[PDB]
Amino acid sequence: VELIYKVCHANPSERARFIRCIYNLLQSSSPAVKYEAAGTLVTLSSAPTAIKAAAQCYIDLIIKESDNNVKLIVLDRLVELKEHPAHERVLQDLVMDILRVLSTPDLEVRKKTLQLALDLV
Amino acid sequence: MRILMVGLDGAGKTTVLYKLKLGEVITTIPTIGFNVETVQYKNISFTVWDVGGQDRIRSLWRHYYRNTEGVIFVVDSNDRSRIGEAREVMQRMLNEDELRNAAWLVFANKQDLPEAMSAAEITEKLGLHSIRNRPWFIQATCATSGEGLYEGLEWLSNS
Amino acid sequence: TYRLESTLNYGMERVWCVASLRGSNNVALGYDEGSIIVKLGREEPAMSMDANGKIIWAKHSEVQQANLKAMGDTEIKDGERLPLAVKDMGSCEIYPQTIQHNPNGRFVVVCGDGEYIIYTAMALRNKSF
Amino acid sequence: MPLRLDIKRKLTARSDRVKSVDLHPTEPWMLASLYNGSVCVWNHETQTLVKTFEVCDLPVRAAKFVARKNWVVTGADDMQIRVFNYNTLERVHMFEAHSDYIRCIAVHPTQPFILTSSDDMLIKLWDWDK
Repeated sequence: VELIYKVCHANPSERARFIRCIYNLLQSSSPAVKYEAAGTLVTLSSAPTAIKAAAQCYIDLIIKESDNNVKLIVLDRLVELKEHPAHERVLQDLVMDILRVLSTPDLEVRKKTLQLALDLV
Repeated sequence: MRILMVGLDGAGKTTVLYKLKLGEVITTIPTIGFNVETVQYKNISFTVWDVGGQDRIRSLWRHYYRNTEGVIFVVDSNDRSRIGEAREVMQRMLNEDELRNAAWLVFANKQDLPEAMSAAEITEKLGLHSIRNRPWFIQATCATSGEGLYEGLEWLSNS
Repeated sequence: TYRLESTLNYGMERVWCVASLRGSNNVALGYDEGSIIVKLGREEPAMSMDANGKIIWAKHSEVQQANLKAMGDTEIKDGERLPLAVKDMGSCEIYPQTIQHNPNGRFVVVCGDGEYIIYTAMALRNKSF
Repeated sequence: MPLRLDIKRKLTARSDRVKSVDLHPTEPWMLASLYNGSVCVWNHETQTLVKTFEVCDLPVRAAKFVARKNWVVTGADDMQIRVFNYNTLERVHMFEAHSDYIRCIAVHPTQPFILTSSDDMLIKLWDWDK
């Protein structure tokens, strides 16, 4: 017997069902910002660069939902980390620069990152 | 030497006593009352009054205070919820005029359990450092193994 | 001055080693009956920004810890950290446990050791105590 | 003399005499090397014990992390420094660091070196990469 009216009431078991129940009550344009899904998810690619590369992808997606032309593919939500105020301190673009890569982190993360610079902006 | 051994229910007071008397680990029932026994250690005969720790009995310890040369206060080191309560019981016990000069020996017990608080931790929680008026000592024990028990009897005998 | 800041015991005793985190504010100490990892205080700075552009801190650059100073009149771009922009500020007599300018700029307060000393906004003559 | 302090007990662990205590070079974990013949590491932020390694059956005086290799170096009364992978849980290497037990190990992250100090009155250098 699953689905609660509450937030919880306690314990890992209730907690595990709860992220399933949350995805129901907001399906809309992926989870966007991953819920209690995040904990199992890292181990799913323990070998080792692939986690960061994946993580980088989600973080880029999350920033904004742009036009979505050829390699401008960022989904998730339109505003939830914006892009580009001129009063924002120390700005969004600092994280965007990582994604522009020569190899600036390692090659698996690099391939993901170049696509990801292209994708947000 | 006259000894009063108390502590909250389930701390291990009777287990301690009969380990000391019988070298045996017995199967206890909650003590509604006292057990009183005499134990020989190194030429001392300790008369130990083990007085049950559940609430009704807790209310009765004061009748065993008088004539007490030393106090063994047993603590279950694995029970963190009741440590404050132990602290509260012991603090006002320290205020008792019949217990005024009695030697104070804390047993941090069930030290055998993986998450048992350390004796140092227990010392901080019970406020033992703040006793300046009489002798105190804390001893990690395991009543089932017998660990620390005789180190206790030793310390006590040196009152 | 090597005057005793604290003495710590634990009920673990015989403390064999020490080591310190190189990024600072955790020290760990090895004992006979175990190990402890301990966290030291000071995590955050004390400072306050008035309306006179005297933003005062203590410690840091162009300011001493014992005395009091600092100013920040710079407005360069919101996207980066702005310079120190300090201008010198007069007398102090106590250590700053917390050091703060007045929110509209008329007082300065240095607080320390169970005492507060008030110094004047931009002149720093002893106003009050 | 006054100073901003606030001593807090981040994590405690009970074990036989720990000669060395370490913080992981770049991780939030602290490693303590015990006289259990075991070295144990715990991440004292989430209060999770990440891993234990049985270096010897006789005291391990020293332990440190060589974070880049993702390995830990230990020196025990085997008179060896034994190296293990702290995520693939196996012993990476075994070598005799000294003619006597190893009191402390220091790690040079910028060089392949660990120098270890031992009570054979000598300090020896080992290169993890070789």
